[PDB]
Amino acid sequence: DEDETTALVCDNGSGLVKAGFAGDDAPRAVFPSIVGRPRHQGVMVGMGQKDSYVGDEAQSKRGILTLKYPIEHGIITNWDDMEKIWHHTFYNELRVAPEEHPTLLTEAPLNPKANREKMTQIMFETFNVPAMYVAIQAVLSLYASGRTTGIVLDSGDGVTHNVPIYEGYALPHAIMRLDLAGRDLTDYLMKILTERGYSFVTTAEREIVRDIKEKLCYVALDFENEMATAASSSSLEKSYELPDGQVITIGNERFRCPETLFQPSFIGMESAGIHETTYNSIMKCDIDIRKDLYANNVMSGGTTMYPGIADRMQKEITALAPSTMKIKIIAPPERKYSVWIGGSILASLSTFQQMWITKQEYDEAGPSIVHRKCF
Amino acid sequence: DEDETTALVCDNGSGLVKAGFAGDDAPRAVFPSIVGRPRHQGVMVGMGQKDSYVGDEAQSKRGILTLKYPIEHGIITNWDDMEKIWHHTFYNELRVAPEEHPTLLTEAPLNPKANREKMTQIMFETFNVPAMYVAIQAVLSLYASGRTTGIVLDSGDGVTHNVPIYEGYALPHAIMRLDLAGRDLTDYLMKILTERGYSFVTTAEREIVRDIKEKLCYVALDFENEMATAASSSSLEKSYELPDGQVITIGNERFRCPETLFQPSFIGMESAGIHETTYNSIMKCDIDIRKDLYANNVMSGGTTMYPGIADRMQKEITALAPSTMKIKIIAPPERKYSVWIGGSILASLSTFQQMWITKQEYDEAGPSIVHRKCF
Amino acid sequence: LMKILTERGYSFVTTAEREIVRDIKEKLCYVALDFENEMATAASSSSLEKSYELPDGQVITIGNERFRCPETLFQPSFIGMESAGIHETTYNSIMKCDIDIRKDLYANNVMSGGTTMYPGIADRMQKEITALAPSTMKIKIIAPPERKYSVWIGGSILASLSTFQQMWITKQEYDEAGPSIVHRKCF
Amino acid sequence: ISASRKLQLKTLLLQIAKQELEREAEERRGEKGRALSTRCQPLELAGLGFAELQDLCRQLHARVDKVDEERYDIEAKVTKNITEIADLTQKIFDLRGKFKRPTLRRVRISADAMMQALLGARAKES
Amino acid sequence: ILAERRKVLAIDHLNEDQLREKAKELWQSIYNLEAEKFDLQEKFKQQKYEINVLRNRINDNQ
Amino acid sequence: DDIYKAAVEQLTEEQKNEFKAAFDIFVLGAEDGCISTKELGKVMRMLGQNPTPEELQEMIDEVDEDGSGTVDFDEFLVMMVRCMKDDSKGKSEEELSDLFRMFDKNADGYIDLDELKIMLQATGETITEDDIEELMKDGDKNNDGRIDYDEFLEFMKGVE
Repeated sequence: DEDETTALVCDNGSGLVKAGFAGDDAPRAVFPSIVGRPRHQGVMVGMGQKDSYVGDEAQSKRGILTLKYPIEHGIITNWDDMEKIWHHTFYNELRVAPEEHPTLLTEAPLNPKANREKMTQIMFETFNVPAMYVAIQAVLSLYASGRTTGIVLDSGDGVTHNVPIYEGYALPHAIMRLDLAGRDLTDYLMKILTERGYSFVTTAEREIVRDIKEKLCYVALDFENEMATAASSSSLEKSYELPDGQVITIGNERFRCPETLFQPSFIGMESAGIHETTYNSIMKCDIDIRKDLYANNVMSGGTTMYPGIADRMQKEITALAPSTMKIKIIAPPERKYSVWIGGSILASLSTFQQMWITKQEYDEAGPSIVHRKCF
Repeated sequence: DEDETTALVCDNGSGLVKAGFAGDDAPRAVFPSIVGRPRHQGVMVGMGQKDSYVGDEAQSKRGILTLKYPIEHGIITNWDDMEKIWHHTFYNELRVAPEEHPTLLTEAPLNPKANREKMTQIMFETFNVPAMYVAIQAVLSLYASGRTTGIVLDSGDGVTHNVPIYEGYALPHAIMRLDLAGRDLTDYLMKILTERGYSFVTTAEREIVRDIKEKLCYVALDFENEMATAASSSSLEKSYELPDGQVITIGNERFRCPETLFQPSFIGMESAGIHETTYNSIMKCDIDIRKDLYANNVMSGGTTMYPGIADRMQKEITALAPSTMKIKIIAPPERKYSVWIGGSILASLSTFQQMWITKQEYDEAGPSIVHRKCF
Repeated sequence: LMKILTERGYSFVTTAEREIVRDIKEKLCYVALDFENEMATAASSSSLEKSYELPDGQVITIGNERFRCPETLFQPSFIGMESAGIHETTYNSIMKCDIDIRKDLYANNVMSGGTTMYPGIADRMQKEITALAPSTMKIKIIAPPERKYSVWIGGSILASLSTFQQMWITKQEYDEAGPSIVHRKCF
Repeated sequence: ISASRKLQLKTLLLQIAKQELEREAEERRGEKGRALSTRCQPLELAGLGFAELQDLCRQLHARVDKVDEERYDIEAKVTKNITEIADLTQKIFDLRGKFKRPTLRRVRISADAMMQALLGARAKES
Repeated sequence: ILAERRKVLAIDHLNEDQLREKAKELWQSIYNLEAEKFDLQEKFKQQKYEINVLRNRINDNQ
Repeated sequence: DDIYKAAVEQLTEEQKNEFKAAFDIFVLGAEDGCISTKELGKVMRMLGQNPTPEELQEMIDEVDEDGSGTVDFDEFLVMMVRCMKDDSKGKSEEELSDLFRMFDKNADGYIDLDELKIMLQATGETITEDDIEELMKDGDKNNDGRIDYDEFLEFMKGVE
């Protein structure tokens, strides 16, 4: 349907998959990384009804489905379900056949090896894609943001990777990776709202809480002052409409959940928080690197859309940083949608045509080729 | 008499049996679930007179018969009288021989198991039916109404089932079966008419009270306001002709009897009424189910024909339901018969021809097989 | 149990009936460490049914339903609940704790409250957790006779500890602060 | 438009569409048999010695294997498209359907023996 | 499954003319395989066509 | 109703005079002499069956050539050629796809007015753009200006 064998770009995370073609500005479609399955016995006959549902089908029919995510903390653990998600992504909504297009997939630099290897195998064996590449999330964010140097703090649904990059090169000894993510904030919000009389323990309830989080929650610039008021007055509560007509209001819980990014102890995690790890990613780099990383804190990934987060991340690191020097945050309206955007940019670069793995080299090496050719 | 080798449909309640063939929109005939027997000493020789009367015969000669109903509170106990009613139903009025036709029977899912086992056994062993299938009255009601989703209140003669179905799936944990039905409303009316001076105790008299209810009663949208005037003036009274030329005039009793549907305590039952059962069947389902069940409350069977019932039920549930949400009732003119129609629809669907117990599987397993094969 | 006994021909829908079923459950039910083989036989033979005397002198016998009810704790789908059941939930609570904690919790699963009095429950839970648990390790259940009464017994113990005499809210602190004080003084 | 006019119109439309599916198919099939006789060419066996005709049997089975592979790929695709045919087929049999299953109306019963036994000697209508 | 069409091979004990024979039946199986393939192509162009049809309906009748 | 009136045409008309005499009989119980809804009930108990005020009134609609709110004599011919289930081959996804391949000559999925005019001109029978376009509409319930296959089914539903 395209006038060129443009690469397909699929930003497959632990949240939603954003997909479209290289050279465009935006994904053609977005899909929950979900395969749904009925938890009930059918009663009426000739009702259609699938054994399993994919993406938005799984979410739309969720009233009686248990919903599973094949990707956890950035890694595919269930590749049969990812084959279904990709079939849907490519043939039902993008309506393209990867057999005629190179495909670009994304991951964090320390994502366990099985992820990129199984992603490579699925696209070469079930879709028979002519070429593959698995790209770095930080690289993709840097292209989207217009930078070659900076800290990419990618606090999304799966993991926070936090990798410093200078002149387009990794500074791997300074990756302050953290097992704290948007999915934990969602789990925390389900629990804290349960305490308000609105229990959220089932799949339908979990999807509702994620929707509540995305629309009602924030981190603010000053937690203690924000809570001093939110805990004292109803003036800071915000309502939300649930699908069945219930109305829930959230007070200080509205920010106490999200605050776990700065205070991980709220969910039992042992961590300094995302702002200290951002600071250390800069500090652990050489002294002649530090000045450029301080001036370029690059925000990407999920959770970047919480009110007060860009302002707060710059405040928290500038407060740890030395005086005289200027410390700055980069947090464009392209935040979180930067990995997909970077995929489009990267896939299309003329210099990247030497990075793509072809369905030639693949057959001689097998999917393990991804560890020889990508990064 | 019939031009096709189609399935037979018979909906057998504690009141009447609705029977005809699959593919029609009405039973060929309705046979009361009655076997009648003379209760007096005979005096004339050579003037015929039967030892027993079946179905319509039992009502036609009822002046000297005691009339017994084989089915109680949704199930068959007098299997012998059921076989006689069926023999008459099939061979004399439907003009069919079940040996040459598969047969569909019905029950409520929260009725005792013996019912489906004995109905299956009679058709396979005394009628030699080539196949059997015991259906869910709620399923049949949803097919007849053009729905896959809703709460079905089937208004039986015996019991009311109250079941939520979503996307063709049962949600059994939310079934609220209630021990309140047309025969209880009839008993209440016999007692209330006694208060007015008209004693109805014998079979002929009991049949009349049922007939009075069917022609004079209603529920009313607002019971208290309706009683305020019904209890104060003759302007809300109606006279019923008793079959001897005398009349009975009934006032607020006209609605106080059907009111038991909203107030079961009138007959000694511990229940908040049919709108509570409807509500809890929705409320006990997940919130992503509830929106579709609120919008699809389904009236089926008798009592659904009472003035004020569709409007009263929608008012009574919306009063318990959250605001914003739309509560709606489905109440087609195919009243008191739509479940039969659903029987016809299911029996004739291509999607259902694999659901039959054959007279092979039955002979090998025995009647307990119905529990594995039907639902 | 009220619903499955209804299927057997003994409907239970009212308050008196609910109390009867609770009494039946408490006296006749068990879970079984092996419910699959237990139901293969219990659902096939009257020899495994136990008679219960109803308040009016009528008798109900219960077969595989006897354990089918308790089984819900391991098979929550029986009541429409989206859950892995109590053995997996216990396992996940162990799993969610730090790796140097997990081993002490695997060795110390403690029964309290009610339903922990069903025959086969200590063994059912220990075996299900053992199946989910890693090898080498010993998984164990503590199931004291102070079952169901253990929260009360603990209350007696706690109220009386010398290290807990400073944990009490006085009827002074209460009035100065109001009932919201419970959030500052108790936990 | 007249009654029998539209009658012959629609019936000849549908029969024409039938026979013309069949005509495209018979040209398809001419294409088939011709291309079969080409890519599976009328054989040439003799002249080749024992060893040479051994290689010849081996390679004709190798061509068995090639057309094996070809038709196998095509049938895998045909399986996927049968899948998709049925998928969107029921999907739309719902979209334009969910009731595209017609009914059997109660007025639609046989009346032949009725007319006959009723009119007796004058049994005429049906 | 390709191998139940990549049948094992026997050529040596086949006399020159018996080679002619088995090669002939192999070519007959080839012709059958070409028939299968081409009918799959016609069925398959029908498949692709009527699935374009399907999605046309999908859009016009969503 | 041109199908029933074609049957009228395609069959002999002495059966129609027979139904005229039967309609003269259908003044019995007819306060109108005709076959209205109630009169269809009484004519059918005179005919042997008994449709419903919806079924009687819908047969009326199903015989409402003129929309006369009754089953007139001509409408009674329609009735006698109207009260059964016979239109065969149920051409649907499978069979109307076999057809649509040519209806939609395009090998695409839409009988446009050109596809339809071509198919009709191929029928051999006389063709009008009144025919082609009325059949387009019978298709074009989605109104694509071109009969989609769902339009094709709303068009050729059961028709053979």
